[PDB]
Amino acid sequence: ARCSRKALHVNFKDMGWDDWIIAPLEYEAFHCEGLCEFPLRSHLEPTNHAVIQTLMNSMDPESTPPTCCVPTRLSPISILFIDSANNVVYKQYEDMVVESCGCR
Amino acid sequence: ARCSRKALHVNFKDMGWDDWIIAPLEYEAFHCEGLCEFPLRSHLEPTNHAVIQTLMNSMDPESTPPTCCVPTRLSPISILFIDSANNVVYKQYEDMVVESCGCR
Amino acid sequence: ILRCKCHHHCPEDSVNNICSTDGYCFTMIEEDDSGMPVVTSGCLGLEGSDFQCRDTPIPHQRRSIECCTERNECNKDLHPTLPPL
Amino acid sequence: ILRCKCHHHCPEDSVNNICSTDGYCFTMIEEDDSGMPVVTSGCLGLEGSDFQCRDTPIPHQRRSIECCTERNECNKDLHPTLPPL
Repeated sequence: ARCSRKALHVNFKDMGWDDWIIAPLEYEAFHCEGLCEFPLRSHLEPTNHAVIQTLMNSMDPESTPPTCCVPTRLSPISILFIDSANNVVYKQYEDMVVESCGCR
Repeated sequence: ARCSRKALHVNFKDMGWDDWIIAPLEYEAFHCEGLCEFPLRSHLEPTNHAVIQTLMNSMDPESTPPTCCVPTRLSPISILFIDSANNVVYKQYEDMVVESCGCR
Repeated sequence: ILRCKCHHHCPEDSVNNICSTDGYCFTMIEEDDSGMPVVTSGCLGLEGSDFQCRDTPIPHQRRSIECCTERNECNKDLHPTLPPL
Repeated sequence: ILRCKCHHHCPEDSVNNICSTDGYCFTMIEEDDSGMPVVTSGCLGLEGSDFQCRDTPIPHQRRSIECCTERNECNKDLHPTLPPL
């Protein structure tokens, strides 16, 4: 399976954070996972470096591992929570949800 | 070994590209490699997402793999080369050298 | 904005065996451990293409790739051949 | 720009067991498979810190972390304790 976005269901209650987080207690974060193989296709938006490393790995897997499938665009979510002063706070957290994956 | 920048020596002659590339025939590209483990330290500049995924992996390694050590800043190099029309071209290629690594 | 064919390996943000790119269409031929020519095709982006649109010899693998931008689906008419022994 | 101690795990763009950050100093205690308290300390960045500066129970691991920003090296005076059985 080639590098792509797969599901990551986050349950905050499962993390024990239902004591500060009010809402939401679940959300879809997604993860990237998969092979990064030559040639690195357009949707994977490789850097020059990823291409070189990919070539090098396959000609000498000792010199360097293959490149990695990781998020390349992310979007935020807001969380309603209790802070240490006991204020209720509604805050946008950046970089919370995988929108696209690629080889880096 | 924690996620960090390691050496990647690129030899273009070794790649067979000495037929279009004049100079340089070698350069230092570096690669990232290493564990991304809780907590993700400041120099690794994690996203919110990397932190969540790191937590999730270690509590359920089936749901998602750990996050990946990948370049987070890159710098260019220029290459002098022959093009298909037989022009000699000196060109800056972006994203050629790993300047810093991090967990994504 | 160039459209290309894929058949082996082709993305699910793009149905009908067509992908769009700002770079190049490619066709590649590869000798799977079996040793039958396995050909693939798709889209390569602009960044990295100087390095991807040419062959680099890999041990224990026979592979050749070619790229094109002359027209939509120009890669249908690319026929790369394997490097000889 | 806050300075912090590290002793276990501490970066080589930063000598003398001191790291600099825009976030938080942290100390963590962890039960290595041995089962001896193994304590570490360092710098956490600003992004992600709401999530890192609190404990999440992991199976087969005992771990606790605390963070601080009150002063340079404030983490010397953090003494996290392991979660009871």
